[PDB]
Amino acid sequence: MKIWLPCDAAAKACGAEAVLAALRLEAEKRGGALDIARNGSRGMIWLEPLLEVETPAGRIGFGPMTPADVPALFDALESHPKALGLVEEIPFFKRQTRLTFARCGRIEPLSLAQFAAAEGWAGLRKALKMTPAEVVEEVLASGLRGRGGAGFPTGIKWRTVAAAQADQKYIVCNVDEGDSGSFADRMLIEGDPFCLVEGMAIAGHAVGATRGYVYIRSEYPDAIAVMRAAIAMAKPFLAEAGFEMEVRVGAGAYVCGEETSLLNSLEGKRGTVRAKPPLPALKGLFGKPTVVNNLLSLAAVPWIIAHGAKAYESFGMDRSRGTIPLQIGGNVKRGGLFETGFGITLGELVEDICGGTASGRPVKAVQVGGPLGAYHPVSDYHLPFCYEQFAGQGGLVGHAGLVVHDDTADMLKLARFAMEFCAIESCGTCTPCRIGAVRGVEVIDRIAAGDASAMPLLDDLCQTMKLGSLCALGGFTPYPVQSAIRHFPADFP
Amino acid sequence: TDTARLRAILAAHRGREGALLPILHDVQAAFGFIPEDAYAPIAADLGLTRAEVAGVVGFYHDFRKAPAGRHVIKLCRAEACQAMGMDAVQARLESALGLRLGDSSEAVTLEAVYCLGLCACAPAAMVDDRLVGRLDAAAVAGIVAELG
Ligand SMILES: NC(=O)C1=CN([C@@H]2O[C@H](COP(=O)(O)OP(=O)(O)OC[C@H]3O[C@@H](n4cnc5c(N)ncnc54)[C@H](O)[C@@H]3O)[C@@H](O)[C@H]2O)C=CC1
Ligand SMILES: Cc1cc2nc3c(=O)[nH]c(=O)nc-3n(C[C@H](O)[C@H](O)[C@H](O)COP(=O)(O)O)c2cc1C
Ligand code: SF4
Ligand code: FES
Repeated sequence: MKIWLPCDAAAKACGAEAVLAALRLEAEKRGGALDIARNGSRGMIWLEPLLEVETPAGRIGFGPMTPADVPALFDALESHPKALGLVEEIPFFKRQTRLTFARCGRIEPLSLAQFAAAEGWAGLRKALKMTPAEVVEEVLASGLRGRGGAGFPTGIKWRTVAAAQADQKYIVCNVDEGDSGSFADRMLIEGDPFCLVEGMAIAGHAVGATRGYVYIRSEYPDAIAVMRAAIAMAKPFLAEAGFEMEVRVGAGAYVCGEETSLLNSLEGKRGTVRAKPPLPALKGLFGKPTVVNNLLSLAAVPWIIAHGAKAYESFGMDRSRGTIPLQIGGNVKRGGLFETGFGITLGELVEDICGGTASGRPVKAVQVGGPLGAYHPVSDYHLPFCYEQFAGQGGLVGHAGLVVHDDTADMLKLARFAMEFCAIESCGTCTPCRIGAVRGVEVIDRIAAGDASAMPLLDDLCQTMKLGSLCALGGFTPYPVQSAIRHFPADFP
Repeated sequence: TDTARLRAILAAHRGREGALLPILHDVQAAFGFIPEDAYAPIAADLGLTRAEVAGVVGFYHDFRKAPAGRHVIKLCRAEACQAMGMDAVQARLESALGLRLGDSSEAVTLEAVYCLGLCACAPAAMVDDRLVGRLDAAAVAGIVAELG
């Protein structure tokens, strides 16, 4: 019987390999077919070591399989304790629009056959027929967005880069999600890598480049390996487009998620953020025009141009269009990933969809965005997801990160960890993050003591950090603090 | 013999665009850190100055200035992993090994990483290139068992 054991880090961590061992052991002890696959993650992490088995009806999923529970197999798949039935029929999966991650957890990632049979290499083979400008306008019609930030129309960027003369332009994918709760990129380049290859190839054909890069962190090694294998496998499919892409590993620096610092780090230098009189589009990598983008923004490109922009333009709100993945982590019963159209409330996503908390306790906080994001309480459950409403309601939604904290949390500790982060993660270029941070971390201690000459001090500090700091890491850092303070005053004496 | 390896590494990254980072990665992977004995040749090959190299080395965290223990333990200290009880785990582990956070040895080296992508499997760690999750105060026993 066919077996689909995940190869994702979310699985290998919980002991998926041990499960593999146990299966092989049992099969050796119990003569059977023992046909194993190594697919990615479906997106339900609360049972990630799930042993999807083939049946004429579909693929029956199993729970958080431990190696000790393996013996329960090969005897009866119906009377199994951790039996879930059709994995595709789970409400956590059914309620998902699931466009971008459509072919993630149901294929072997490094299998070109499956990818191709899964509508693979369609957009790429479609674009080359098109023109560099037609494709650009197609992408623009949707006006997709900036996914790893506030949101800038990628079409405009592509246009700007295309309308700029030089011998060699560049393209860069900034998969450096050093944020917390943000792990969608990892799932996408660990499962369904080829989509990224495809999107970059398309974008390079479109803009007018031949050389391309992808920036992976060092905290995502398995993903690195996978992407290397991908780039190495698709060489025939790449030459067709006249595109050569390479992977570049980071070196443990959050700030390198900023475009400037990123491409400074590519250049062989130290990741100090640049000021922005010139944009990277005009003068980026090696003084050349370069198109820098998030993975999610390049994962939608092929799907867009292939399935039609107008279709992508259907999903979403008035301004925010298309599907978004919501990553849900921390103290939460059903974590993982939920891809859907905007307009859904975190109320539903946190109490209805993802149940409650692992500890069974209530939720006191929900931190949208990374540590550059606010701590929305339960009272904000009437707040649908979109860049606009969340940016206006004293907050942020970037990579759609989402963690959770229960009543046993101390907001003081977290607010402190925020500045401590901004302190340990800091290029050290502008003063309001060098010093402001390591000073705020003292101020918060003073508050913990009980001083009253601190809170206003803190506010002024936060303000100057907002208005003065060069990058966001020292401009958004105040939001966690102010949020924890104005939402949860019962913890800040 | 170190010079030979270093030369090999440099030859392997010849003509590349901005090849300082890869070269350093490989140099580290080879030895375990970036020895000051190898700040110069890199510069000589790349047309840089010892200073630029040392600055790059100093900026980034993943480039060791001194070697680690036989084993290494990275332990997330980020938001999510914090939520599902990383502090207690940390405490237990640093009591076991007797080594606080950031404090290394010839035996082991406990440090922080600030994320691993295991944000649902909140309590996460990387022990000697092997990822671990759902680290409750029991699995730490097994963590230490395979790790003296
Ligand atoms: N004082 C503060 O608190 C500051 C905070 N921030 C915020 O950080 C968030 C995201 O960070 P970034 O990505 O660094 O900046 P950003 O969001 O302004 O730029 C978005 C992306 O599009 C590109 N782009 C921008 N304007 C363009 C144009 N006219 N033509 C072509 N391409 C263009 C940029 O290269 C960048 O890659 C933004 O919302 C920004 O407001 C950034 C600067 C300082
Ligand atoms: C501190 C910091 C970290 C960032 N990290 C990321 C990241 O991991 N991924 C990303 O796509 N953008 C990140 N960005 C935003 C980049 O500046 C840029 O907007 C993004 O890489 C462009 O991709 P888009 O065009 O899809 O938005 C970060 C910005 C800052 C200030
Ligand atoms: S706030 Fe200033 S010093 Fe801090 S990381 Fe950003 S640019 Fe660098
Ligand atoms: S926060 Fe520690 S796993 Fe991402």
